[PDB]
Amino acid sequence: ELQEKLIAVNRVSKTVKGGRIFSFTALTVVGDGNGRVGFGYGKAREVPAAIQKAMEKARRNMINVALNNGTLQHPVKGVHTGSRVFMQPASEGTGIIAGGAMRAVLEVAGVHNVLAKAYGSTNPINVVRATIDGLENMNSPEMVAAKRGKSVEEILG
Amino acid sequence: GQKVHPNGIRLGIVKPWNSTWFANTKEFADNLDSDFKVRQYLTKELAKASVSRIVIERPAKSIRVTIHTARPGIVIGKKGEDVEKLRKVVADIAGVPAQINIAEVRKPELDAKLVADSITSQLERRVMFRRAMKRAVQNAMRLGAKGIKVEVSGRLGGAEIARTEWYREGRVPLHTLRADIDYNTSEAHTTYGVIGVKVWIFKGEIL
Amino acid sequence: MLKAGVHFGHQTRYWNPKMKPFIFGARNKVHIINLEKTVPMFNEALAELNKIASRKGKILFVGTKRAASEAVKDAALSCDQFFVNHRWLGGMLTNWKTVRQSIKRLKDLETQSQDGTFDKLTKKEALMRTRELEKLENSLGGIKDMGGLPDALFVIDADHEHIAIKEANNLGIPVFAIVDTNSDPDGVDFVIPGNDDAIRAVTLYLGAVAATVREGRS
RNA sequence: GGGCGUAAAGCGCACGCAGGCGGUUUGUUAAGUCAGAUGUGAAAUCCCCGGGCUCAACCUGGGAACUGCAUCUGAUACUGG
RNA sequence: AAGGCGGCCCCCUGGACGAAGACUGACGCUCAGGUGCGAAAGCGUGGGGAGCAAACAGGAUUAGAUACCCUGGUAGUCCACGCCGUAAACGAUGUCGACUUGGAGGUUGUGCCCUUGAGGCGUGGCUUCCGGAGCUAACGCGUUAAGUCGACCGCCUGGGG
RNA sequence: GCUGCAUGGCUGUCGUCAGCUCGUGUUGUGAAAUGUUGGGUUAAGUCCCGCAACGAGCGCAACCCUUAUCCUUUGUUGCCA
RNA sequence: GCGGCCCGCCGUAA
Repeated sequence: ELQEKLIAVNRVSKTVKGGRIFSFTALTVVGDGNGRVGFGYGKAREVPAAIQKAMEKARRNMINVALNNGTLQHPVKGVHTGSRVFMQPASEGTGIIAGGAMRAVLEVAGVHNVLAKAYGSTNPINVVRATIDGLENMNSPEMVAAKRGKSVEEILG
Repeated sequence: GQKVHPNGIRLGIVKPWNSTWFANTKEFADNLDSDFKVRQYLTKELAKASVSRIVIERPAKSIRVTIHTARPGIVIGKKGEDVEKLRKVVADIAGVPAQINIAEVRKPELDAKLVADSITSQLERRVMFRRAMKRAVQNAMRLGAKGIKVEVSGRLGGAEIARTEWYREGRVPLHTLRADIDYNTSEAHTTYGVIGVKVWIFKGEIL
Repeated sequence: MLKAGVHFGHQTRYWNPKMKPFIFGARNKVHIINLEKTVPMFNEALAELNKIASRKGKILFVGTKRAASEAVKDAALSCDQFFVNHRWLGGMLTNWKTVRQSIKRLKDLETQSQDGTFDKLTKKEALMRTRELEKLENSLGGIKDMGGLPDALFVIDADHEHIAIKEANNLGIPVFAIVDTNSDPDGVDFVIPGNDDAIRAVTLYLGAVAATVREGRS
């Protein structure tokens, strides 16, 4: 049932007394298509080994987010070492217009309408943190109403 | 050139010879030549069969040949007509009368010679080598063995230097004389030169 | 309770500032623990352990400090529980799959041990096998016959055994450590303030827990 | 809607005029600010609701927009006198 | 304030801090252009000259040695009165104000208690070293912030040229 | 006949030197680290103790040949108390 | 505790 995506693969070296030895890294994302998503990162000497090793690593690491009809009501931003990510709700009919790994993350998450945009550096590994960046730090109406000791209908009004 | 031949170093301890007979100086050369001729002819003829090992023994006025195989039906035919033709040809090659025997290979995934030329045959049909190596290793580990190592070397499609790869899991001790190591090689001719294949199988340590 | 059968913190210069709510007035150069807020949550933790043992939770005991060693090994193996006595290995929980092989080797060797020299009289091999059995039993004696992944852990010293606490937090298992003035409440823990190196204190600690667990089965 | 310890970037250090920014009540003023109203802000172009050329480019009807300026009336929480 | 300031004594003179009490009543912060103060070297006029020492002269070393090493040695280093206005002038961190978990010291005041003793409780100023959350590309900073904020000023826009 | 710089196979050397890696688990955004480091020993990553590591593989050692001491069997073409 | 000893043509593994 779980849907998986592959983001990027690259070759990585290391120097020893006899020369250089090479290895590969894989970055994958996994989501349920409803609001739960995770990511994993693996290393190996051969590409399929790293590909498979990232998968279950992503599977064990999962979080849940609360969306609303395919998005939420928060223009939210998230930051990491060198990435700034901006996402905001889209009305309807639009898609997942977004540059790189943000596309895959928002697709596996379950979102169908968003207006994302990325600033700063754009290496895949840091920008994938867009999940942890702002997705789970989003607030739904009922939770805000409960936390503020109020009712939802007058929270909206 | 660093490794001693695994089969040669164990011929006196835990391994038998392939040719067993006694002779003097006057007949050594021609005995060896006749054995070479018959072995080469049999290997050529039974290429479509699954031949593993040929053992030649010389009774006083005769020659005895035993063939190990995994598909004895094809070698032995509907009736014994094909073995009769082979016996006639062998008795032609070596003047003394000949008698033929057939052996049976129970587990073809062992006995590295068969694995090696199977991999070469796969390579001739233009298949990715990694799949073949992994397939053979998994089969051998599944049928029960404490170790196996395979390797391929040569022009693997690219023009750059012949690259070498090898996979191994389990135990393959080469410095222990007590070990039962079965080793054989093969080669495959393609459109880009020849490719070498070597296989080690660890059947089990012998006291 | 009322016997005040527990000592108090070490010193006012070796103390974690996170323990300000639990601290009492310090007089003799050393910190004093407020006992007025140690009974209720202690009883709550006892009730929690009781309901877990009624659910055959397979509680686990730790606390290697050369003082609680014999005490925890006596409290365990008494009702129905297991214990760790020496050299908590890094990865008993996060890497349990590998420790299963060590348990299996121990089982094989203890089966062979009862008739050890009969199989072979080469004394060197028998000697080294017995030596390795001794080396292996201390680190796995209390855990050999347990199913795997217990449902609760009781810890004597919090900061001294932080590796076990981190493993439990990673796995997601409730823990019941005892926190002193030089430790800090970090994991999801039923906190029991009080001294942890006083023999009377630790004995009072384990007696109630052992009695509660042995009652929980019935 | 960016930066200045080491990537480019804090004057060698002070005093100080013009400028920029003001701790707290009370009372007045309505300058800033806010709400209405009126006069203007050409037509054409853009947008919306329509119509006619076999449809479309094309032409046309009505409406919003023209973020502004001035004048009058009112409000007094926050800046200013 | 910065550059910086060390034998002892006298004369003239500036700033900081603490205790208690009284007084005036927002009199404040920052500051383009302007003004002042700035190590060493260097310049002008007049003195002084022990040691040290650019330039310079010999002796070595070296393939060569206009250097490092050795023997000498002038300007200069010192004083008075004027110029010059630059330094890795560096905490490579601009000036004010407010808020935010802790330990171990140094130095200088003051209150109380037996003031017994090198005692015990506090309470101000200025300075070293570890380290939490947080921040940071990382190194690290961490109540004397590179943390959370406000006011004003000065600077940056690929490397050479 | 040309191409060992298109290859297989087979050799030399560092060097009979004692090292070289992997699975799982943790630490770091990452290249990676940890284990393999630390105390004592050995010809030796040979071993004990300690330690967020827990175990494995190729290596080391041992199994092979020959030489040094005795005991059974056999006694020619070999030996003579 | 201090005597001396300089250089290495142009491009070029995936």
